[PDB]
Amino acid sequence: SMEQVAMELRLTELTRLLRSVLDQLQDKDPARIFAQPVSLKEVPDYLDHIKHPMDFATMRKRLEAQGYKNLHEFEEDFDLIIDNCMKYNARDTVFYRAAVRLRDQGGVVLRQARREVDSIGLE
Ligand SMILES: CN1C(=O)CCc2cc(N)ccc21
Repeated sequence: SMEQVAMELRLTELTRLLRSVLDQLQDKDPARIFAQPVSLKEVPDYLDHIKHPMDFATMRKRLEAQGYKNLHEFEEDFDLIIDNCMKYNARDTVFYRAAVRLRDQGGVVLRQARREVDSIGLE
């Protein structure tokens, strides 16, 4: 149907915008601390602490499969990256502090992204 194609175009456009957002957020992690999943080989107790791991590579996989239906779902995953890190690591660590900086700087990006998603009407 034509309506289905139109919806898929909207999702494709949302995916394009989120790809831009993802690139901007990842730039606020210059250390690449959040680039990949935490290694369960190197950190074997991680899943005892963190029930829903997340990282930028995993987000990118879901994004390219057009697996984010709206901005809220995307933000949920970004918040997992930050929140997981701030629980597993103590305040006085390079990991926790990287998460705080990513949260603070990323908030600016996500604030305007919400306006753009609403404005263009991608949901
Ligand atoms: C994000 N993160 C942690 O939360 C602590 C465990 C860890 C190890 C390595 N190698 C990179 C990142 C992390």
